[PDB]
Amino acid sequence: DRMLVLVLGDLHIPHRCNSLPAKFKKLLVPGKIQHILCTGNLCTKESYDYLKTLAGDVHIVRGDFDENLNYPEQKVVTVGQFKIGLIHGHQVIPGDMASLALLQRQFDVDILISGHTHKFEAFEHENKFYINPGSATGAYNALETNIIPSFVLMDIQASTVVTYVYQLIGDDVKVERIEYKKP
Amino acid sequence: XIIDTPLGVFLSSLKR
Repeated sequence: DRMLVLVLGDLHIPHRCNSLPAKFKKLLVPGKIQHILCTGNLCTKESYDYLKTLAGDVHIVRGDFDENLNYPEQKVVTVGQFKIGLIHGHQVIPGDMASLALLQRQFDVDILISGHTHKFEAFEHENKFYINPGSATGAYNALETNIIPSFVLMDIQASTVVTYVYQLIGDDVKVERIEYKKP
Repeated sequence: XIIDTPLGVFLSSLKR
């Protein structure tokens, strides 16, 4: 009925970053999260091992810098009433919206999650929801504009998702709350 | 202002 789903990725440990922000680590504790959807770029099993301490169900797709080449390129999952698609995004050449709507139809999902830009974004179009959690470490990218650490928590109940977007802004964890309802 | 969340109470990140 009620499911908390953690969505994160682009940690880039240890090449670009060595850990998640300590304030995030203090919030991410076992016993709460039912599933973890990861956009990839961990990049090593050490960060995979960390996620498995948080939840018994971890789903990951292959980022362009992951060490594990067995990770699938894309994943579709059904959680409650929602079909959720997952892809790292370094394959999306114009996060372009005509491409995302196409991917939404190809995966046949209510929610499409992707990463690779390290910029948190979320929007709704025609009763489909598109999420990018950003980088949970605030890892640098090419030509960046600052790059705030961020991750996403989805609160899924019946046909409503309430998404909480956690961001490390200055010295504080700050949150935005999003509602997504499907017909 | 502030927002209650499953992981605790935090400041809102909204620019307004």
